[PDB]
Amino acid sequence: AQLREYHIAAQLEDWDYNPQLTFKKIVYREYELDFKQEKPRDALSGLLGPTLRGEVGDSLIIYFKNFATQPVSIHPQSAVYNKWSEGSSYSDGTSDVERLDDAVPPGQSFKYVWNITAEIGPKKADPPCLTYAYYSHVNMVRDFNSGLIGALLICKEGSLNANGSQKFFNREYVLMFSVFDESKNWYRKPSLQYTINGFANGTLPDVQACAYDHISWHLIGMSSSPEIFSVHFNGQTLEQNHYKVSTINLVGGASVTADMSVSRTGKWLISSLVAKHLQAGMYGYLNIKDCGNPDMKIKNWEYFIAAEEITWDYAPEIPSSVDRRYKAQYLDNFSNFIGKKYKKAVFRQYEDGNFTKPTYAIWPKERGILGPVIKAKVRDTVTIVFKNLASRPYSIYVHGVSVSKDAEGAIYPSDPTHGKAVEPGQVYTYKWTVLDTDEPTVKDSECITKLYHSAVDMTRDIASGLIGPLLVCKHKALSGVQNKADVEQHAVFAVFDENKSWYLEDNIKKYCSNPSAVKKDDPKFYKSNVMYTLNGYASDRTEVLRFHQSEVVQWHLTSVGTVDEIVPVHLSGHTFLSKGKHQDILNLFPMSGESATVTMDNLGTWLLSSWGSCEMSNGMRLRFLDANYDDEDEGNEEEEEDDGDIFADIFIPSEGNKRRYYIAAEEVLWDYSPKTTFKKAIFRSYLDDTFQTPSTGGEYEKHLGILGPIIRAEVDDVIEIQFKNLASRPYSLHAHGLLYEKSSEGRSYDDKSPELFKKDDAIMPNGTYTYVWQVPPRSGPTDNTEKCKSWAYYSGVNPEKDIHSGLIGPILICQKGMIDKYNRTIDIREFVLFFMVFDEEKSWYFPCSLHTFPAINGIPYQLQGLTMYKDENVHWHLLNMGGPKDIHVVNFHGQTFTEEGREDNQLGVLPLLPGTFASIKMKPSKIGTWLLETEVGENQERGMQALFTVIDKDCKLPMGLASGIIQDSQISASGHVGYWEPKLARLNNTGKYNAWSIIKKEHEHPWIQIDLQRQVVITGIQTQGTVQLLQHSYTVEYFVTYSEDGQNWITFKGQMHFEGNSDGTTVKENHIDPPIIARYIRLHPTKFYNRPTFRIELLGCEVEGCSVPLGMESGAIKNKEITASSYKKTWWSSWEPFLARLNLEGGTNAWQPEVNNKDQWLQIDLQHLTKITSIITQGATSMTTSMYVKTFSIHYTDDNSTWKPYLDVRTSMEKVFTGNINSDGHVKHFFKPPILSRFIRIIPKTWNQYIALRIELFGCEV
Amino acid sequence: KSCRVDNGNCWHFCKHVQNDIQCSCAEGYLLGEDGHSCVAGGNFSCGRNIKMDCKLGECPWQAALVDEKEGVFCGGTILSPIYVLTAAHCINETETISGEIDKLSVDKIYVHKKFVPPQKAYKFDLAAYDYDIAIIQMKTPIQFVPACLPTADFANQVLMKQDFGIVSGFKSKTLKVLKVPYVDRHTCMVSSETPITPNMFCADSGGPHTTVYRDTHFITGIVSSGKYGNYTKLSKFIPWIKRIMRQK
Ligand SMILES: *[C@@H]1O[C@H](CO)[C@@H](O[C@@H]2O[C@H](CO)[C@@H](O[C@@H]3O[C@H](CO[C@H]4O[C@H](CO[C@H]5O[C@H](CO)[C@@H](O)[C@H](O)[C@@H]5O)[C@@H](O)[C@H](O[C@H]5O[C@H](CO)[C@@H](O)[C@H](O)[C@@H]5O)[C@@H]4O)[C@@H](O)[C@H](O[C@H]4O[C@H](CO)[C@@H](O)[C@H](O)[C@@H]4O[C@H]4O[C@H](CO)[C@@H](O)[C@H](O)[C@@H]4O)[C@@H]3O)[C@H](O)[C@H]2NC(C)=O)[C@H](O)[C@H]1NC(C)=O
Ligand SMILES: *[C@H]1O[C@H](CO)[C@@H](O[C@@H]2O[C@H](CO)[C@@H](O)[C@H](O)[C@H]2NC(C)=O)[C@H](O)[C@H]1NC(C)=O
Ligand SMILES: *[C@@H]1O[C@H](CO[C@H]2O[C@@H](C)[C@@H](O)[C@@H](O)[C@@H]2O)[C@@H](O)[C@H](O)[C@H]1NC(C)=O
Ligand SMILES: *[C@@H]1O[C@H](CO)[C@@H](O)[C@H](O)[C@H]1NC(C)=O
Ligand SMILES: [Ca+2]
Ligand SMILES: [Ca+2]
Ligand SMILES: [Cu+2]
Repeated sequence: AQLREYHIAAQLEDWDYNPQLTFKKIVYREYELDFKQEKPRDALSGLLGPTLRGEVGDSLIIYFKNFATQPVSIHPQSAVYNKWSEGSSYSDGTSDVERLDDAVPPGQSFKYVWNITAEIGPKKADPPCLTYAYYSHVNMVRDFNSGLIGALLICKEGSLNANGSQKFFNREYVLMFSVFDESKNWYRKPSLQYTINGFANGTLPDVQACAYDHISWHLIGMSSSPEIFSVHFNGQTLEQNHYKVSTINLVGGASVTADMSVSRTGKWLISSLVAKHLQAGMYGYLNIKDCGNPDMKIKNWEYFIAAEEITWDYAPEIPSSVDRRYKAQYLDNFSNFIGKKYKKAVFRQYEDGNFTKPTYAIWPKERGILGPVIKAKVRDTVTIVFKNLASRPYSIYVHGVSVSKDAEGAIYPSDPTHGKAVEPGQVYTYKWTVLDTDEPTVKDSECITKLYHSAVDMTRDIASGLIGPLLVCKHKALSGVQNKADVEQHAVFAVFDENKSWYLEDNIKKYCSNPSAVKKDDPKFYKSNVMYTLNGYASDRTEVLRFHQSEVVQWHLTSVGTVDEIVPVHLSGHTFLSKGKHQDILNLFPMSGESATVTMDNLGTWLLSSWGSCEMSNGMRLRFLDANYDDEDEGNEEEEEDDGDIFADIFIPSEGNKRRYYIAAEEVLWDYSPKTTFKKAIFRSYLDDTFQTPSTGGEYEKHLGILGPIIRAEVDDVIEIQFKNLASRPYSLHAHGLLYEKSSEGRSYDDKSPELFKKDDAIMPNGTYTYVWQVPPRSGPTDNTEKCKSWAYYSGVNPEKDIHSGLIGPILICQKGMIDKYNRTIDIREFVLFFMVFDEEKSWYFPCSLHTFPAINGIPYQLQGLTMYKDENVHWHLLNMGGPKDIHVVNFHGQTFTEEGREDNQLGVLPLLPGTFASIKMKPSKIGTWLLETEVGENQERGMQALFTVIDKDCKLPMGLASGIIQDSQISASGHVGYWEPKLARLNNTGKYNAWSIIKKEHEHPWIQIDLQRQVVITGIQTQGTVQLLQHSYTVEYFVTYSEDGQNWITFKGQMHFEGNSDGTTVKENHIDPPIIARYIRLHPTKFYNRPTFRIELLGCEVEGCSVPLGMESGAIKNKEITASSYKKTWWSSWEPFLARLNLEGGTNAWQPEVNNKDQWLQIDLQHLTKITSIITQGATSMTTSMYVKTFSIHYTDDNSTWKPYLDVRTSMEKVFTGNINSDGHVKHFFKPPILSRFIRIIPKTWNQYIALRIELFGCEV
Repeated sequence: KSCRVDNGNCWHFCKHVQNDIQCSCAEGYLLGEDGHSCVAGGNFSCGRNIKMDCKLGECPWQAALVDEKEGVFCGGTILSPIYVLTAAHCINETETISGEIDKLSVDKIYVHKKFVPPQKAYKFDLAAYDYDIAIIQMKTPIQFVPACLPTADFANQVLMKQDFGIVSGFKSKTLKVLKVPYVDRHTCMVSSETPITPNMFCADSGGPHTTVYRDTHFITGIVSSGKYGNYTKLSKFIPWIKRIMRQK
């Protein structure tokens, strides 16, 4: 343990993205103690504030002083804080003491006290220290872009030295890849900078690291609008959480923790291998330098490859399928456009150094323009002999291999040549070995995917057609064939942009109509050249990639080219098996490959494609067959026909349960602000196949939002969805993950199935269908650890434009057995969240981007039903579906979650990628209202951000009907027969008339409203009638009806009706799983014996659940702290202000002032700041009259030692509460927004007799 | 696609018509008057067992290859009164070869023309025990019970899609039995250093590996070698067996 204390502060500074015009920014910076001399602060941190640390059990204080022009703040992505340290401002109904952190104006300061819990620590499978970001929550989009940003490190217990530096690693470096838009920086400037830690144009100070060291990387990508990176360290491989790599996938607002292991001396380059990033100059160096420190199956391979300037045609055998406007925009050579084929400079393999006879007869079949497929195990020594044959110089560069600078094969901007860039006719030989540090882990597949290209002008080199898959594998793939798998496949999603080739004019001055006017860069023209590919094929073809049935084909995907977005990808019936998980889709960060293993569990032809641009749709797709062998020809042949060979050598010498739903695509009007009101097509469940009787809403479904009904099942179960359209245009049901036949697919493509299997492709209005979907082991939970698997279901006709129109739904497959009496999961809390930036400009309903509503579940901001207890298992199924642009780094505030299946992986922030949906487990640690979110600036503030809530586990404590603490003036009924009153409807209440009871009629139903006079949490009711003797007259059944705004209220349904009493005394208790929260509640009885006899009591807790006796009555509060304005002491008896305790009888019971006036007060010192929520007031009895305060006020202490009256949020001046009406009576008063002071005074305004009272404060320790 | 949908609610072999769904039956069975029921056609119908050590009469089909010197070397499975199925590596490894659980002349024996023995698996770097399948033909008709032969489809999408299978693998003095769960193909391929071909599958060699259905018995595989146990995916060699049966 320990107490870490940093002195931080905001302040402007003249930052220059080039140190070799500057901009004034507001950034963090660690001033020394007392703010005396600032501090050293490394030259590498740049704009990035000072990096914070702190093991587990420690405690961090942050003395923040705002020397800025604006109100800043400090804010951690890790739940190591409370609402007085949250540093964020929303509707949390807390005390001005808990909003002091929310914002800090210029000159103002604040003490940020964080408690780095063990619940939020790295733990099992995570490294020593996890990476996190902090930053001004006030206007994040405006506050960050300014510079306010830093890095927090939630280290683990016992991983640090005094130095504060990590002990496991020889080195430690914080890298923040950030995009800054000064055009948003308060001091607005029209400029856009791509920087690492603030250093643009590759001026980031040289990093340093001896040779043979063990680095601990803590990367942090971030921006305002959706931004994705793919960091890379030349001739170096990392381990992104137990996974060997080389290209790190970081999104805007995410952090990365990896451990590298250098092995080759020399300065290496550090960049995000993205198109834009790389041209913006964003880069750095890993200046490794030796330092003396110390660092069969093997079959040194050997390849002969060469650069050949060929003529490549993306369009060979272009089949009908393709889109017309496509083969007219990109293919067809009409309009002076180059056409389909351009001049390329690809790779080719030979069998000998003579480079005469190639190792093939046709350019490989299926690997398009892809170069030779390299390969190697661990500890093997590959030997490549490169021979340039093209016009200009080229090179060979490999990934995921600790190549040496002598065999690097890359050109840096700081050079005049050592086999780095071979020339025409020239021959060079790269000789690198697969180190053990490059070896893939136990998690990785048999083979890790990787690439290789020329490092002369990498970007421009590749666009000219220099790419090739490279696989690194353990000691399995033996020969040199694969092992474990019956098919090694490759699907490189390359985007070649001619206008970035070296033959850009060799093509224009050849394939053009009149090159003369050829205007390179002329939009229409440019976009033409810049075409999309899959393995070099710029469109689907006539041939289909055919695989067998029940066989396991291992894929190797890798998005190369100049891709700027995240290239997603899709299958069908079949699913990828990535990182030990199943996924019907795979997002590909540019330049970092992934190796899945999609087994053929389903037969029939299917489509594979990336769905995004009207360009990505066709430029990157293909079909694949999946069938047996069948028949046979032979058996039938013999039977009716002509038998063949036997194929044998002779010899003998020797002396699940069903499940059906009734969905329907209805039409609705939707406005995202209950002109914000649009028409949309939605779903909705019906009671049965009759329809017209849509199933009604429940409490839980009060959050689903737009999402259709929850299609839930268990493994091996079969689903029978009786979908039926009901809209203007035809729609369809497509289901992810599940095993659906060609009759239950819901998509029209070159499928070879007949019209019999096409009828599901789309259903025009009124159309009616049935989708029999099947849940096989590979569609549910993988391993016991996991509980429920998540899947989506949307339109097939036109997914994107259909999914935007309001058509989408959730699918849940839980462990065989995990579903109770009525279709709901037991022992856990369940939420489904849809993170998507709807765009009514894409929806069909609206006049191959102004009306956007970055909202969750189609409800930006609002929503509801997010009430969960504290400590109770709550899961969160997250579903995203936007294009390549909507990444949604989801975040739970003050909470920390693990992702199901991986209970050993902490995180706390989870980038939700397009076409992704993973389940996480919650179990929150803090109570109250909290914001859930996207750390993505643009959306965060423009809708996408719903608030959730938590309630103290112990929230069923009697709430004041037995004790009355709830006035009889609060209980009312629709009417009562007899002397029976609503006022007398209390539990265990005795007397000739002890309850409330009316007389039922053929008229309306009777009710009894209970006003708590303020919103609270209820989780249980209790019932009974009174026994005269012969008959009891009690209620048999009933239901509830809460409402916070007096008159308008809803009905509870988790459910509709509750169990009544069995007699006229027995206490029947009921529970409410989805806790209710409202100012008012009602009980409408339906069944009864004799008459609706009712006396009751509520069971819940306060919204904040803080109300606890502070010690007045208990005595915990010493009478030394109990001050007073004056205590009357007569010669006989006096009342000292420390005699003011609740329920106190004995002697001179209470406290009354010598001088009775509106100037009196009772001050109760608590010494240390405590949270106050509710205070009861009593009276006193003695000789002449019994006294009590008729009314009163309340004063408290302020942030800076100054008295302040408890002003009202529902008025101008401090509320004046209504005191007691007697002597030995209670009257609990609550505080709209809790009080967080150390000094409470109570100024009596009206009183009976002589001001006397007994107090009992209520609050928590905060 | 009904057949694919719970097996066209069929008891045995569900097939396809253009808009139909043809229901068949195993050998020696009478199809359901319903068009799916399917029942035992005779008293010597295959599959019918009795409804550790496999009670005598429980494994009425199981077979035993007897060698003069080594005695019982391999096991087999009675397919018909004339031909019994065995493993390829079970033949020509012993000096000779010839309704009993307490520890018949062989006429002809068909060894699959593609079987790859260990030695030969070495000579051409090929899959060992690949096509480990063979069929023995008795000199005299055996007096009856045999196991039922399934169809590639039925075996692929219905039989091999079970929880566990029966492997009456016998060195005890009495017959043995056990249930082995069907393991994934990738699980299998990544669980052994030995590369398993698309002919095999994993979950005594020569014994029968049957998958049960509607109180019936269908031959699904046959003991191979060997971590899980390897079997010869009889799904791929259904037509090859019918070839030899349809002998005449
Ligand atoms: C050294 O110094 C630094 C780094 O060290 C380098 O300077 C920077 O260099 C990089 C890379 O070359 C540049 O990045 C590019 O910036 C441009 C500029 O766009 C800005 O303004 C846009 C608005 O412009 C108006 O006019 C245009 C055209 O008429 C309209 O389209 C607009 O609507 C406007 O009216 C604005 O849209 C841009 O984005 C803003 O808004 C978006 C919302 O979507 C936000 O995300 C952003 O945060 C931002 O607020 C931006 O503000 C961009 O246009 C470039 O992006 C596109 O082009 C890229 C190629 O460079 C490529 O990745 C994509 O095509 C990308 O997509 C965009 O453009 C496409 C058109 O083809 C559209 O289809 C698409 O929708 C999208 O709009 C790119 O990001 C920096 O600008 C530049 N900064 C400088 C110079 O100050 C320098 O290069 C280094 N030099 C050396 C020698 O090392
Ligand atoms: C679909 O067909 C049209 C709208 O596309 C509608 O046809 C109606 O059919 C119902 C019942 O047969 C009638 O009550 C209506 O009079 C018909 N037309 C209209 C305009 O109401 C109907 O919306 C759909 N069909 C059905 C059967 O509901
Ligand atoms: C270049 O190839 C030379 C060709 O001789 C032949 O090599 C034989 C082994 C066989 O592959 C034939 O097809 C070839 O035509 C070979 O002798 C050399 O080893 C190679 N290297 C040189 C000449 O430096
Ligand atoms: C009053 O009735 C209820 C029964 O649940 C409970 O408070 C208690 O049993 C009774 N009073 C007692 C026990 O003092
Ligand atoms: Ca706060
Ligand atoms: Ca279809
Ligand atoms: Cu936030």
